[PDB]
Amino acid sequence: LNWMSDDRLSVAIIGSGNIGTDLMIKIMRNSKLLKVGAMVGIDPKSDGLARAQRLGVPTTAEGVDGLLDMPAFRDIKIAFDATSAGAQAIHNQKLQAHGVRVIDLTPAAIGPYVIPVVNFDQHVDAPNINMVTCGGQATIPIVHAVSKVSPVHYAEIVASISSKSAGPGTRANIDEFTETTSKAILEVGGAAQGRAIIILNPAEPPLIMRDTVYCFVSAEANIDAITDSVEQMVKSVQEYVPGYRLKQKVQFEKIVAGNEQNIPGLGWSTGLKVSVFLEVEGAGHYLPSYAGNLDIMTSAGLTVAERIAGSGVQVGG
Amino acid sequence: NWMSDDRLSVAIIGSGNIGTDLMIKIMRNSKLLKVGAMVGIDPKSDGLARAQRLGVPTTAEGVDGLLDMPAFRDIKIAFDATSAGAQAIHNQKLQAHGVRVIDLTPAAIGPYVIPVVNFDQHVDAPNINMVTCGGQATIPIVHAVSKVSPVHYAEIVASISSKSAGPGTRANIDEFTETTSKAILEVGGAAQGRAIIILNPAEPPLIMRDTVYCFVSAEANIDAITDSVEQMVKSVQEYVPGYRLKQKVQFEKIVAGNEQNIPGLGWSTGLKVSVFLEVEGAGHYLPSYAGNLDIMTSAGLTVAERIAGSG
Amino acid sequence: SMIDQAKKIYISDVTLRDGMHAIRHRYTLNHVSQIARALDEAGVDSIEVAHGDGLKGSSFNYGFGAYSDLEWISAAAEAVKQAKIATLLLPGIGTVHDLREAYDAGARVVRVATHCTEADVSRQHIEYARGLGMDTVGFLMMSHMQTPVGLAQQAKLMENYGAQCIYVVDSGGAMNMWDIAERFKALKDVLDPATQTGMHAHHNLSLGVANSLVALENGCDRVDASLTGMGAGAGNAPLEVFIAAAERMGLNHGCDVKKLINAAEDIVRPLQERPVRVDRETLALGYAGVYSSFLRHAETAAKKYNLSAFDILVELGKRRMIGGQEDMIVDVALDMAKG
Amino acid sequence: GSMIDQAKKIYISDVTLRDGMHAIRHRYTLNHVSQIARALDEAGVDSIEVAHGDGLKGSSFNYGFGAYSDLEWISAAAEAVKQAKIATLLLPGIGTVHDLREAYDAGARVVRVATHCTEADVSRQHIEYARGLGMDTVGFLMMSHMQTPVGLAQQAKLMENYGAQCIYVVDSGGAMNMWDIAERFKALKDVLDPATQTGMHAHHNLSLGVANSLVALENGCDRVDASLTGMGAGAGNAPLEVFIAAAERMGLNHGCDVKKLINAAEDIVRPLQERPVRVDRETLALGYAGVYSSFLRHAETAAKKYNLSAFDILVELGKRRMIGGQEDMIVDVALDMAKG
Ligand SMILES: O=C([O-])C(=O)[O-]
Ligand SMILES: O=C([O-])C(=O)[O-]
Ligand SMILES: [Zn+2]
Ligand SMILES: [Zn+2]
Repeated sequence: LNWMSDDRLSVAIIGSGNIGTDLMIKIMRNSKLLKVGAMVGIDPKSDGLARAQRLGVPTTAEGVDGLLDMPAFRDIKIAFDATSAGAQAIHNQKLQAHGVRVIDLTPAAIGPYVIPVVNFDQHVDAPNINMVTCGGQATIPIVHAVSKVSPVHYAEIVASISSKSAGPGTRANIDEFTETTSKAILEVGGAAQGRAIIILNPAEPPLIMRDTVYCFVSAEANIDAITDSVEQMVKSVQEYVPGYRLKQKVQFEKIVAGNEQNIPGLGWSTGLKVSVFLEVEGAGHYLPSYAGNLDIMTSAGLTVAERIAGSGVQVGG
Repeated sequence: NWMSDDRLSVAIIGSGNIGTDLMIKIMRNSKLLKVGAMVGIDPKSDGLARAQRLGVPTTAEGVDGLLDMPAFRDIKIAFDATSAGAQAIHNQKLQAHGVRVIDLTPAAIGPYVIPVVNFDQHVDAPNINMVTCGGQATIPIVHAVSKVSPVHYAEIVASISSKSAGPGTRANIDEFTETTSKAILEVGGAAQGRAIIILNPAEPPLIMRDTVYCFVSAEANIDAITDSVEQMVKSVQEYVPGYRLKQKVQFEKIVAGNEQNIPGLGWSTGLKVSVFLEVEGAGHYLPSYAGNLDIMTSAGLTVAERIAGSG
Repeated sequence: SMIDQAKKIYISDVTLRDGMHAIRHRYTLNHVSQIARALDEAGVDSIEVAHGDGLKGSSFNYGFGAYSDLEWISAAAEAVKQAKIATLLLPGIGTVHDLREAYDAGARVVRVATHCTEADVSRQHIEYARGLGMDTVGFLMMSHMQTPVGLAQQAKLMENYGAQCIYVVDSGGAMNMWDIAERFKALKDVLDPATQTGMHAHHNLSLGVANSLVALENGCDRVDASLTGMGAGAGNAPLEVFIAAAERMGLNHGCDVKKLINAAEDIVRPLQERPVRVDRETLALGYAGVYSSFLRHAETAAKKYNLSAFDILVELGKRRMIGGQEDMIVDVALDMAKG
Repeated sequence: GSMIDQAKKIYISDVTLRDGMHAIRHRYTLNHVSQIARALDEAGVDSIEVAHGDGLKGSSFNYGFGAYSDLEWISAAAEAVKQAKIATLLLPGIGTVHDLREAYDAGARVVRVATHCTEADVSRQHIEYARGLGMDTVGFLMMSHMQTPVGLAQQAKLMENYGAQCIYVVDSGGAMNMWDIAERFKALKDVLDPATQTGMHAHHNLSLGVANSLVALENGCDRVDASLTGMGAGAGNAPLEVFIAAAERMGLNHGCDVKKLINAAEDIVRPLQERPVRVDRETLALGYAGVYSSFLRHAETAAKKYNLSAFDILVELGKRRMIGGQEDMIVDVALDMAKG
């Protein structure tokens, strides 16, 4: 364990705005397995590039073509893409051609949706990994924790995000948020039916992100086991999202004959409604406290790269 | 063989609406009365001009100027259509001369008489008070019902067109409800009495309306009440042609489970009698919508005539 | 809004007078003590107590009172420590004798209410109330039936008689905010500047709070309202709602918002029999400009004679019937049953 | 009296079968829709709004599941009307362009795309997609009391930019008085293209539903939202039959049958009311505290559940400045209060 021993996987961060820069800073502050080999941007004036060159990370304002010419590319084994879905289609083509793994923080959804605490292992070798949505990263862990104890016939999540912190891309394509998240609530969360709702609130004293998870399960679900699954899930997410916490105890509500609910997928139904009220505070070190919607994306992407790095050799073919 | 002119010479005091309408009414309808003189306070009064046109001696020097008139020596009845404070003055001057007095103010020196109810009781009364418009139209019905069964409570609503409402009523509107309740007791026969008055300026002017509420024991004969009331109506149109029922007489059983707080009694049960009158004016000088004023001149006229035929 | 947020709004409750109509004049003495106490502790300036049709409204025509005004006013006068007890007198119904009784049972405010063309019958009451030392207010009932300039001249008459405050009274709940504003303009034009003005809205078009606030904007000093609107027809301006709306405008109403909200819901609303709300029959009062106290009697007639109270009320409006003519509700019902 | 053009047609949009869903926990049957839409249609209304309380795909644990889907409700109304347009409501974040396509296929020709009154920019795709379908596209700026006249107009302009043919001042909280309404229409008229229409969606929580809709007309408004009896969230919308009866006394060109609206209100709709649609302590709270009106029955359900005042839950919800669609926060507030 010598002074000079460097066994970290060099990663490249494509995108020099908020996501890329918070991801850069989060890797340097926390990761023991990764180093930032390059930050790839598009504008020499970006504050992200300024910060990177300040921290001594190689930079280019010439897109991924600029990256491919850098001396630093030789050891880049993982690329983060925090740009655009269309750009990632092109970025991924170039990067795969050099055998570089891609973790995609855009909606391109080229590779499988991954929620790391749920289904990372299933995708350990995936050459392209999609990070779904901030809501999906926040809530699918809870859906999965419930699903483990008892089948989730219907899961529904309500993301409440401060106006200030809502991503330009989410604003431009708010439908896509609800669709991608509910899609991933099925595939990865395990629910038979999926719903995602998003609210942007402009309160002064910007709001810490809230996520509410509703799971409909059969009347004979084990209430104590669900509570323990969820509380344990929360502890797992906290390993990479420290500000992720239950705002309220796990709540349970009996839906009993004479008060059937028209639960989609089923028809009228009786059973048990599980409500999990999450608060998700961002690390607040580069992105503010109320930007939990961004902070959970970079937290989730960092931890996917870290688990990639903890598997074994990085071979760029 | 036709009539003989046995007409009584009468004096009319007051030159406005009432006195003029009583003048025209006597000259067009009486076999028994002659207007001998009219008395004003203003020589510009058109009423005084009218009387002179119709050949009636006048004075504008008040009741004082009347006693000095050469026509006064034959005056046997005088009507007062002025005010109650003036009538207190006039009564003495005419009494001292033997002149019977028919008071159309609410001064109430003499007894209240609703002619069709208690005239005969006051045939010899030297001063006779005609109560109010509402009294002259409602007490007949109260007494009609009280004939069959004793009326524990009687209440009358006088609806009068604002144009015809006389200045006396406007200036003392409490006195209207007070005079009428008093006479609802004395002359009408009710244990408790109540009178309400409403002025309405609707165009075209409303004909006078009078609603009479009677409360009697549940025993009371409904058919008999209907008969007494409808017969009394005709007894009244003998001098108020426009006086007609607007609605068939109504009756409401006040059963146990709907006790009413009749004043004077407690919470009570029994029968509620509602008769809906309408009093069109005769048209002689006052308009048809002035039934409030026409019922006064008509009732004063018929009292004067009953004196005349009594002997 | 050009309303002066600092100017104090005289808050005059009519839960125990106008509200009599909503409960067929059957408030108990304990109802009156309890409600006068809550309203007193909530900061209102006056609590009005009398039969709905005023002093001696108790009658076959309007309904018999469960207690006399004397018992009612004494109960209220005893229960309140800061508010004045107001009362209502309609010439032709109540008399100065009845006033003298009310003053001696504790009332110190009297509103003399005539129809809006008949102010000249109110002289002896306004004068006598002045002689007693009372706060003497003139009420011009059914103000929708009268032009602004016509309504103002009638206000001038009651002012000549000695009234210190004239109320625009929307007895039929028939007027909108513009009707209201035009009429306050006309009044402030001719009234002595010191003579105050008041607003007595009815909610029959759902304009009871709106009309009261607009009256304020055109110079009005006093606002009549009642808890839950408890009053004739769809009710008066709902006092807890008007106070909540005035609070949000920052107006100097000097009331406890929550106390009124709580008294309205916990004490008064449970006393309601026929719901004091805007619906087909109470809308008819406002649509056709019918005196609001007719509503329960018209529904009495509607049932007993098998007819539509709505139609009964539209026909009463068509015959231009005004306040105190409850007996014509039966007249009209009887006529419709014929044809 | 007023400066309203008594000759200008008032476009009458009924929301009985959409905002009124909130009064009936979204349990309107297909038969309620058909009967009420037919009654409304035969009384002369220009549009009848059909959707879950919270708009297309409002159905959820968050807002309450609906007895039927938007597709079946809209179809039922589309089929039962012969002159009125079937409108519907869409909240970005809840309903999507795909849900809009479905509602269009089912017979809706007006869509009102609703965002918070500071987030117009999330509505581009919906407003743009609706224009491409040839729908009357309207922009709804919810909780309009939380915005300044000028800011609200700036959001309205964005929505016009994207393709809105009409923009509504939305008093979702029922919190604004007549002057607030006027200042907002003036600000709207300063910036909007003269051809862009303008509309009022008042709630009755301070009993200003009718007054606010009239004053909007004095200030240039073209469309008035209302519903029978006020059937709607909170104390209700502008009561349609009351508004028309007041407008009729004013000689306004509304083109509706007063008595038919009055009788449908009493005879069809009010009977279906469970919790009374009226101004009382709990609905007053909505307007007093500026709280989204759909919160009312969920707040009262939490209040019964955790033994709290519904009034306090609502006031606290205002203090926290929650906005439309945030029903999950009602339980959040109730759980926090019960910890006492
Ligand atoms: O006096 C009253 O209360 C009225 O007429 O509205
Ligand atoms: O959509 C609605 O009805 C609202 O926000 O008031
Ligand atoms: Zn009143
Ligand atoms: Zn609404």
